[PDB]
Parts: sequence; structure tokens; C-alpha cells
Amino acid sequence: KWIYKFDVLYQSRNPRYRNYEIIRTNVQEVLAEIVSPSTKNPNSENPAVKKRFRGIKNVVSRIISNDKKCRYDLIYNKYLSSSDTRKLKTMIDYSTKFNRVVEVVLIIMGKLLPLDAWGGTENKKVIQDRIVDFLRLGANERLHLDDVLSGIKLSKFKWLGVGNNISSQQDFQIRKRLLEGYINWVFISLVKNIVRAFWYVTESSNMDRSKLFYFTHSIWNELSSNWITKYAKGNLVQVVSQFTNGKIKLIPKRGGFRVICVPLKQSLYSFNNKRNFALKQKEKWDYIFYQKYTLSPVRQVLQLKLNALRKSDMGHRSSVNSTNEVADRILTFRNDLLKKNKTLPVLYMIKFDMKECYDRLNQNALKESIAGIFKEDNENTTYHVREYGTLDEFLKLKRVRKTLSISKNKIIEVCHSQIEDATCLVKNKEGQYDLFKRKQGVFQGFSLSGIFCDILYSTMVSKEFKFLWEATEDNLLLRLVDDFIFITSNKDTLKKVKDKISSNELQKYGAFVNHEKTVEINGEAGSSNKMTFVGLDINCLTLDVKKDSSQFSRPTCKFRSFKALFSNLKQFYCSNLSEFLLDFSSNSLETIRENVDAILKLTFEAIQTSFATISKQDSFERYRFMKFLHVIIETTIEKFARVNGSMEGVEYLLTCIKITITKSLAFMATKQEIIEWLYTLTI
RNA sequence: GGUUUAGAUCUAAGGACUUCCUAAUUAGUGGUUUGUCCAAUGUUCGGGCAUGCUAGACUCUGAACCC
Ligand SMILES: [K+]
Ligand SMILES: [K+]
Ligand SMILES: [K+]
Ligand SMILES: [K+]
Repeated sequence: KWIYKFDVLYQSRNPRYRNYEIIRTNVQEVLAEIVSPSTKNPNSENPAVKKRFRGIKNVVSRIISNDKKCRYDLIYNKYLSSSDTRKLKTMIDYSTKFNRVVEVVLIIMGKLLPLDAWGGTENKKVIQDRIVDFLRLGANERLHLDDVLSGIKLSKFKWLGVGNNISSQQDFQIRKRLLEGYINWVFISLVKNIVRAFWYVTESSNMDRSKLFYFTHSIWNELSSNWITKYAKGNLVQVVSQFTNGKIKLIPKRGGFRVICVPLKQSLYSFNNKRNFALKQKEKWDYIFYQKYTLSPVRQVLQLKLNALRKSDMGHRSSVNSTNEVADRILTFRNDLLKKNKTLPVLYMIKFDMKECYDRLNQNALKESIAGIFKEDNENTTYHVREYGTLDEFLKLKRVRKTLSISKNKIIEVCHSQIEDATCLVKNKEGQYDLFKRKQGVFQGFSLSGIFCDILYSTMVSKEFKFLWEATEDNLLLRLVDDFIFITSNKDTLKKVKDKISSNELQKYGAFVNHEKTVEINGEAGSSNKMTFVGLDINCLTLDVKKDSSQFSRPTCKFRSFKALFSNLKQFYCSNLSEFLLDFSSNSLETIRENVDAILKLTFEAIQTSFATISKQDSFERYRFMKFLHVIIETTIEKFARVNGSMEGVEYLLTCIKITITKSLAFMATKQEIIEWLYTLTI
């Protein structure tokens, strides 16, 4: 939990490698960072460590001198500036190859540190093996400093000593303390600075978030500018000079970019003039208060009533919350028609989706939409919601195993302020960011923008697809918000719904149908039967479903007994339990339950396979599998709450895990004791 | 029969706290007393892992592997 990778991410800059040097500090400045990282003025330290100040001062000046004479210009051109105007297929093909970036990182590192600074040649390869490890680190993935030091022989650092071998115990304690400071300074101050100097590293919005992509600044600045000037024409406005400001962040896609705008806490000018650590502290703590007590309550009340709008109102019934609820509804529709027919008629189906649903959202229709769910109520009314708090605010007892209110007369005010005043900061060619508001839509990344689309399209479905609920036993649709699917039994109702999507009537709400991905399938015995909806392989005749079988790979179980099996699953359960998946703002609360079970299920059916293999050799103990479950369950609910910061539905998620594992233990009859233990989990 | 090795103790050498004296500032050097300290420190549900463990002794207790 010492070396984090997010420090390197998203650091864009236009470099000039003619006069360039990575170390920005001096020999006396790095010295304090090595001997006493907590506080400066190493003269306060003990007299025995000053005895070795000369050696620590000597080696740093040598790598600095090498840094000053390091011809970065020749390195860039030789290894990572062979680009050509090829117009490659997909954005991630422009990235520097991972073998190349580690090569450039190491050869710069190699010419920076002499083997004295590496601690011999046998330690140099060890440190290099951890430098490539840090490069393989995912976006959120961290690295423990003790792991980095495992294998590095301290005795070989004679410049870290007085010049002789380790004499006493006290000499060992301080030499190790000095080694930690140095090695940590190597990665934080040099390694992270090396990658930051040459590559804009991004998060590769497609799957396997542990993969980071290294884009050369020259390449990236050309790629983003081209894409952002096309986006600016339709979506952005140059505006004149907080809580409605964010920094734009376009992440790669299949030949495109997904424009995310991560909100910014600092004010309009406290971001520019960052040289005051008195104002930014007073403003970054305004944002945390703005969310918990003013921005979270408005979001909580919106959803809490849309759940009653989705059930009661027929129009919002077509709106879905999770990917699995679409499968159930068609399977209930499958069984609903078999009440009287019992021989399913020829079915007709269509699928379509909206282009840039967030970026095209009609702001004027949005304000009317939110007013629609408050139209029935009064205006000077106050809704109530419960407080959740952070996982740090659970200090009743460590090692985990009330109300709040806001007036709806103000919640409608803060909604409009997020639709109107939302403005991003794109970096100009000069290098200084500019302010841009939105012509249409709302930024992807703003908290309220999530539910803003969910409520609009639910209103949209209600106000437009009124024909399709007359004799709903024949046909019914599901939203799954950015997609759409419709199932019918007669051509009469299919011809009427196809007209509306192919007409401009739907783009009043700001929803433009993507006709390029609009598929039609009929069970006419020769047209088609197989079709794939979002995560559902829906058959036009039997309505069977198997979702991917693919999205999370096999654990490739080979391990022996007893607890070597468990260890591999633990480390490769949290790795598949990325905090991007558990994001409450990005995905739905119900959708998190689905994917957390898929990660859960694959690591329990692989247990049963290799359970009987080593069952003859070793009989498992019914109390070593308990603490395994306790750790797996605890680390899941702790990861889910700490990523969001709130604890919305932590009990909800709790009695989904202990449910999906009580059914994954049907084998091994008389497993009662461990199953009964799963029930008591409440704290 | 062969290989490897531990702790205790003794002696010598060095190291670490603490007062006094160093033409030291990309500097931190060298003598020193009136008490102490020289083996672990991290890490992992008392065993492993990583780093560290001066030099001798026919002083004492031993240990592990192969034939
Ligand atoms: K020493
Ligand atoms: K011996
Ligand atoms: K010995
Ligand atoms: K000994």
C-alpha cells in the first residue's frame, strides 16, 4: 500500500527534449527525502546517520550529473518516435508497445543510476524486475514497498554504509531505514517521473482494466485534439470565466474516445494559481460536504421515487434496472403467453440503441422530465432520506465482519444548476486549459447525469409508446437504458413501433436511433432464430438465455491441498473484483449484484471440480473454509463501500453474497454447520 | 563412512546512545567520560518468507542431510 499507479495516469503535457532533465530537485533536497521522508532538516537526525550523509550525497549527485548530460532527445527519436502517418484502425494501436516503454524506462534508468546506486549487479536485476512490475500495475493497482525490497540485499549498499560491512544491530536498523527511503525515492521521484515525462497513460475503457496504455505525448496530443475539435463543434461552447466544473478526460474506444468529464473540486482560479495551500484546502473540503449532505440526498430522493414510478406507472414499467431483469421479464412473458395458447405463436423482435445518449440529452426536455415526477406533489415540501457515511465512519467496532432531509423546492434548483452550469476544461494548443459549456446533453461523469438519462427515457417511453400497452399480453419492451428491445406476436404492432423509431418524433427528447445497429428477427422458420441482446442470447422461438459464458475466464485450477487452493482464488478474486465494477455511479445497484455473483460463481464451481481430485489425498477441514468465506465476503463489501464512499445498499449486497454461496455448496452433504454460519452475518 | 551447520561462553576488533573540543555550507570531519547497548527488524492464518547476522577458541551443549 505504498507505491500507487494513479499518480502517473492522465498526465498530459507537450514536451521539449532538447534541454530536459527528469530530476527537478537538488542533492540536498533529495537527501532529506531519503533520510527523513516525514520531515525535512535532516540535521535533526542522530549523529550516526550524518556519518553516512557523504555517501548518500555522493551517489545522488552522480545520477543528477548523468541526468543533466542525459541526451533525452536522442533517446526519444531512437526508440519511441518512429511514428508514421498511417491512420491506424483503433486508438489503442497508437499506444507505445509495452515491451518498448519498459525498454525506454530501463535504459534511461540504466544510464541514470551507476551500479553503486543499484547496489551491485545482482541487485540491479532485482530492482529492474520491480520497475517492470510497476509498469504492469493497473490503474488502481498499488504496490507494497516491502515487496519491492524483498530480494534486495542491503549489505551490498556500501555507499549507504560508512564504507565497511554492517557492524552492529543499530547499524542495521538505520541502514534499512535509509534503504527504504532511497528505494521509495527511486520509484516515486524517478520511475514515475520517467513514464510521466514520455507517456500519457490512460485506462483503456474496454475490459481488463488492469491494462494501461502508454501514448506518446506527441501522438496523444494529435489524437485528442483531432477528436476534441469534432466533438467541440456539436457539443461545446467557448464560455467566459467549483461544484459545476470538471476536467475533460477522453478514454480510448474502438477507434473512438468516450468523453468523460471528472468533476473538479478547486474553484475557477484556485486551479490555475495552485501555489496556495490555504485556499485549496478550504475548497476541497467544501466539495466533500457538498456531496454527502446536498448532492447525495437529491440523488437518493430521485431514485427512491422512480422505484415507485417504475412499479405503479405502466409507462416506467418498460424501464429496467439491471441486465438480468431483462432475461426474467422475457422469460415471464414467455410463460405468460403459454397460459391459453400453450403453443407459442410466431414472434417478431427488434433491437435498437441511442447514439451518445448522455451527449444528446435534450436539456429542455430534461427539466420538464424532472418536473414531471414532482408535478403531482406540492412545491414547498421536504423529502427525507437516511445517512450512510463512509467505511471509516464505522468505528463502533473495528474490523467489520438516522435521517436527513432536503426540500424538493431546492432539489429542483440543484438539478437545473447541474444541467446549465456544467462546464469542462479542455487543454488548448498553448497548454493552458479553456472553459467549455455544453450545447446539448450532459457530461458523462457528473453524479446527477447518471439518473438524468434514466428518468428522461422512462418519461420518454411513457409519453411515446402508449400504443404498445393496449393488450400488453401481446407485446412488451424493456429499456436497459442505452439499448432497446421489443417482442411482439403480430405484425400489426411491430409496424407501428418501427415507424416511430425511424421518425424524428423520438429525437425531440434528444435520442437519436442508431440504425446501424438495429437488428430485426422473426421466427418464420428460415429468417433467423439466434439473436444477441445486451448480455442475452435470446432465441426467437424458445426464449432460452445463456449470457456470455466468456466475460470472465477460467481460473485454470491446478493447485494442491490444503490452503494453496484458497490462496490462488483469493488473490484472483479481488483482481476480478475491480473497483470500476463496484462503481455505484457508473453502474446500477442491481447490476453490481449480477457481476459480483459472476466473479463469485466462477471461483466456487472451480472448487468443486478439483475438490474430488485431492479429496483422496487430503480431507478438507470444515473450519478453514469458513475463514476463507469470511475474508472473501468481507473484502467484497469493504471494497464496494470504500470505492463509492457511501454505504448505499451494503446490507443489500450482503444478503446476495451469502445467498449465492449457500446454493454453491449443495455438494458435500451435511455442510450444515458452515451454511448456518452464513446466516448470522450482519455486522 | 561422507557433507553441512547452530546456540551458549571466553578473548580480540569494530559499531550504537549520552556531555565537552572540530578555520567543515552542493559541508557533516577528528579525538573522546562518570552509566548504558551490539542482535534482530519487518512480514504472514508459535512455524514460513525477505533483509541482516566481525573474528578466533581442544571452553560447553548440540543439530540436519546422504551413504
Ligand atoms: K558502521
Ligand atoms: K560450528
Ligand atoms: K557456530
Ligand atoms: K556462535
